[PDB]
Amino acid sequence: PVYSERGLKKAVKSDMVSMFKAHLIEHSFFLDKAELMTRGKQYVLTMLS
Amino acid sequence: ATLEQRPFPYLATEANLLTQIKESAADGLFKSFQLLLGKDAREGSVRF
Amino acid sequence: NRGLYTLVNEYSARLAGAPATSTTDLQYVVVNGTDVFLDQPCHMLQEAY
Amino acid sequence: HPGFAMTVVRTDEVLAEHILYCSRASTSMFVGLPSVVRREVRSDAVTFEI
Amino acid sequence: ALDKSIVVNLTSRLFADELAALQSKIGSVLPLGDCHRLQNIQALGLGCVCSRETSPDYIQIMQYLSKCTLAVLEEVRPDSLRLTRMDPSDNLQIKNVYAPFFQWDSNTQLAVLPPLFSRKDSTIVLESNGFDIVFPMVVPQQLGHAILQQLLVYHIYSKISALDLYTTNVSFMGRTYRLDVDNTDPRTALRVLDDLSMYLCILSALVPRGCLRLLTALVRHDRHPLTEVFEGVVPDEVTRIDLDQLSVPDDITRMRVMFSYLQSLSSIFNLGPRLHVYAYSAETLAASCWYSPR
Amino acid sequence: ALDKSIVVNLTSRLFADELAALQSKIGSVLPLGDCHRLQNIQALGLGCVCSRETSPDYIQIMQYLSKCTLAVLEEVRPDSLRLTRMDPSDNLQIKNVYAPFFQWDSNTQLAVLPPLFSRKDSTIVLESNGFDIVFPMVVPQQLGHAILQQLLVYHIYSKISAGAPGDVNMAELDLYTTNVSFMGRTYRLDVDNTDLRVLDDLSMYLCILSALVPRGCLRLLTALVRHDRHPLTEVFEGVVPDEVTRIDLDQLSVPDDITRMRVMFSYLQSLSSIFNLGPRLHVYAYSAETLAASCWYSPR
Amino acid sequence: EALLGVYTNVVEFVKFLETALAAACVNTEFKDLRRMIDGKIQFKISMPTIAHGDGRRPNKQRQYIVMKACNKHHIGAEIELAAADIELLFAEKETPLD
Amino acid sequence: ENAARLGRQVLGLLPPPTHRVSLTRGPEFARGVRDLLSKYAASTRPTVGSLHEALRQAPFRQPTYGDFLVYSQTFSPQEPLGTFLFSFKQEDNGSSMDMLLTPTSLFMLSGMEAAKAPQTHKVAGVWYGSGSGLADFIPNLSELMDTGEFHTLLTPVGPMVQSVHSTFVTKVTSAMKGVGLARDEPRAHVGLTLPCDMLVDLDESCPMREPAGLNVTIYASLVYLRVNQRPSMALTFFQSGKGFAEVVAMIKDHFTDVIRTKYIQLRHELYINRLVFGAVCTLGTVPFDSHPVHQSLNSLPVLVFANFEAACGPWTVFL
Repeated sequence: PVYSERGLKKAVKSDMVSMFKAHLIEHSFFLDKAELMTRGKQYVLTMLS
Repeated sequence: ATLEQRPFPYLATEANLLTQIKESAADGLFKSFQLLLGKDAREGSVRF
Repeated sequence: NRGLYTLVNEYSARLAGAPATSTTDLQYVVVNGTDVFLDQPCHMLQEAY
Repeated sequence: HPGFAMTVVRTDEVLAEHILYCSRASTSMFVGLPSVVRREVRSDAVTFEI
Repeated sequence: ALDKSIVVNLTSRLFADELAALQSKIGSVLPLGDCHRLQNIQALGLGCVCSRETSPDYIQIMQYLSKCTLAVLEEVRPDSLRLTRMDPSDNLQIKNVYAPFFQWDSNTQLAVLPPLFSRKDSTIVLESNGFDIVFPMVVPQQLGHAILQQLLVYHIYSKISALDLYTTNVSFMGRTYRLDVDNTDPRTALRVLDDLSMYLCILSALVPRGCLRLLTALVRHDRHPLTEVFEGVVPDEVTRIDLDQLSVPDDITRMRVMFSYLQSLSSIFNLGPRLHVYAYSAETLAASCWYSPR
Repeated sequence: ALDKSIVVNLTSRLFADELAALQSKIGSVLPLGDCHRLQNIQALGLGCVCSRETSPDYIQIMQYLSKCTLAVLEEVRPDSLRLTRMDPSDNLQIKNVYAPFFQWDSNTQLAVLPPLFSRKDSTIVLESNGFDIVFPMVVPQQLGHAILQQLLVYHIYSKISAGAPGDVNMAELDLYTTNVSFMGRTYRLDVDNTDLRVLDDLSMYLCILSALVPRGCLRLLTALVRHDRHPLTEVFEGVVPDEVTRIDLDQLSVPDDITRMRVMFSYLQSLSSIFNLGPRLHVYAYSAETLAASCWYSPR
Repeated sequence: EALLGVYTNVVEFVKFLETALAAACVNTEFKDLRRMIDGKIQFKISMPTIAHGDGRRPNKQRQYIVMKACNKHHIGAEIELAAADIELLFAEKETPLD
Repeated sequence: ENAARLGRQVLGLLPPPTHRVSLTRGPEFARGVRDLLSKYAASTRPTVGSLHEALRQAPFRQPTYGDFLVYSQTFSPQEPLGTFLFSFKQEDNGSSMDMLLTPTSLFMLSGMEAAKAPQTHKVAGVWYGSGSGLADFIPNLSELMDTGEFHTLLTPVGPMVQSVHSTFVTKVTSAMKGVGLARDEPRAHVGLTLPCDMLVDLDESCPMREPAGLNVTIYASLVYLRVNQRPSMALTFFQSGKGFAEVVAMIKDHFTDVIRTKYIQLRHELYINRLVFGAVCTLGTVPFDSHPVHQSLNSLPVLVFANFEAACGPWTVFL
């Protein structure tokens, strides 16, 4: 809820839109990325939980 | 306003523009008691 | 044009705007919009990669 | 080179396997009772319906 | 007993617009694609074979209806659309709505047309689930042929430009009616028109010499009621064919092969399947009809 | 879910001579112009439309037969008759009297016709209610829908001789037209030596209906040009005559055509149904010497 | 030449409540869809607020009328039964072949 | 025993009584109406005993048949039991006489080429003579085809039921009106058998939508030609559940090849009987969504259907 506290005016809505973008790129298909990692279990757990 | 800039923005689309569609007879309640006019109603008197 | 809380309750259930078929050779338009299980995110963020 | 450049669009399909979470006590379920309706009467077999 | 039964489940509610467009129409005919109890919304109306961005025609869309079986509405609940189909021998009660109010009677002969008067009249909008439901129109013989009479006129005269009062208005006894023709797909209509030179050119060759001579005796001094279509003027060919002495068994064997092709015009001038009202009220508009597939 | 036995009211009794003439046939197919059985006699038969007074008409009578439910008799009673109502796929029984006789070959297509005969062996006078009972003409189809075949050419040349009496031979127009040849058994018609005029609603049309048939296919060919245009219309030049392709349209202009065209459009469908809409039966089991067959029907 | 076996296929009887998914939904001993055409339950949900000494004219607490519905879900199951099933369920009393 | 056991058939095979409800005598109206819903509550529930009393309710199932006669040489000595049956009539020889034609027969009535049917030519050669096997009894094979009169005398009949093959006369009981019940195998009906040479399908295309139903229609057609300047026909069948207005515009697209070479011929000669083309008959409606079962006989690939209601429309001319 911290990203929506001030209220959905015009500047907060569009900043949400470009916040989907960087999250759609990195944190999607997250299991497939987790086979090529140093850390491993603390990526899926930081994704799931 | 117009749906935004308000306390509790999730209950925006539920409370505002759904109840306008539905509330044509105000029937979301639980009927419990009736006031039958007299001992015998005969379906003619106004039942409360 | 509608507010985004409508857009979340619309994206999860409604079919796309004229999407493409699967399992056939060319990319046909879908007309039996009752069986294809696509969830395309090219709508909401309005993008092309 | 002709007198222009041009942009190209495709689409794509990806068969993904999805994770679905469902929290506790979100829906109230209402199981009815089954039925029988006979219809489409042939000579061999009558297709019943539940 | 048998129970034919069709009810349309829905995933998102009827709106206040499409309630009154459908609460008012409690009895009509609309097609189907598949025969079940249940049905998705994208198979009900005429809106499968026709759409807004696809340029419709006025032939194949009607010609599509001969494939389907067609159903009668029962109820409009805010979730579901309740229907029933037509058993090949069973009576029903249907009561039309249509804003071109036409007058039926008892012991009539009704068919079902696609809407040719106006599309926005018939195309209702469905803001909930997108897929429009275009209504077909229940129509008798006298109108149902007359617009098919009107069609095969106009799509010849669609090229004779390359106007409006002569070539589209439905000359009904009492009223005229402009159709809705700006942007069609007249190539299936172009087939039926070129299917007439298959007949009207070829029917002309074996016309007997005997009945043609009656035309020369007619327009001179023996004028009959409807025949003032000629307006006292012959066609040019009528004196150019009658050179034969009227040999009878020539014209006997001519009229047998002619008599074949008159039944062939049924296969090109078809309507949809046929309705048999026997009992009927005019003030109610309800009928009683059994199903005859045609 | 069945009751086909309809008792239809008279208002008095029959005559005396019309006992055995109505015992001469016991089963025939009569029309039934009322969905209810509580019914007068003044609505069952063809006397609701066709009688002495109305003009001799064919198409409305052709409209009427499939419009009207039929019924099959079982027994003649002095109070009333016995109609068994026609459903789709209905069993019935025929014991005929028809003048002239028409042989009932089984398993063919067996139609219902409008009559054109002499009306003495074709109707029975009821002055008990003012109602000539009109049995419909019941002839098998290859005879029946082609009974118009020999008559029509025999009918047209009488009209030209009614305005110019130096045109047509009589005894030669008789011979090929007065005798219908089918099955090898020749049948003679009824000639009407009174003065036919019932067929004014066909033959007077068909001469006007032969006017612009080789006129409509002039502009129709060169109209709607594509290379997707139909292939056989190039082949179908080998039918159309030579004088047909020599017509000038100087005589008739484009907005003048609209009344003259649509009439020729009109009778190329209204004529196509009245040879198709002849509702029709079939015999599965037939008896020859008894003339009591068991058969079935569906109106169409 | 011999026979060596016709073998049993068994359909695994797993209903809804026997899964672990029932810890997500709510299941009752409910009966009737055919009575109740789809109504609603009109919630009115109360609302805590912060009291603090504004220089503004502060917030009266608000009272949201909350709008829930039900959803009709049809399911149809299908059986064909041949003519031999129809008749010889009636006749009886012949022989060990019967 | 007869009153003991054979009654318990007819004590149970009866239709249900149309239940009688007393209007007057108010203490007997309620005794009536109570025993309706307890009879109706059976026909809802899917339990075991509730089922079989919803099965005595039955529609009208009675189509009638045809007792024919055949000169047993004109009968091919076997039949696949579900053929089509013609009945050719020109003149009665005796009192009760008949002649029948199968869809394997009519190939052998013109002496047509093997290009139009290279499948049943090897088949139907052993079944009959050499085209003259039916020319002994009809000297009007030409003049019906010459004047355009063969396409009217054939009366469509339907499928077989069972035929008794004898020394001189084969007794044939055909089927009409609908569902033809078989005899040797009860509870199964007469499977109508069409060859894979003669049925022409109408649906095949790229994937690219069509409505389903219970109604695909088999059409009986006839196409003229003149091979070797001799009069000769062509048995061709169809299968389409796509209405009447379409298929006459689709049979013409199928037989465009005949019409193109046809008016190459009569460009320079006029015979008025050479201008009529053909006719269509409707035989009945297979349930659309069923299977034409590819069955092999004597080779001879044959399609066979199930639950075939039958009808017969008039022969309708087309070009």
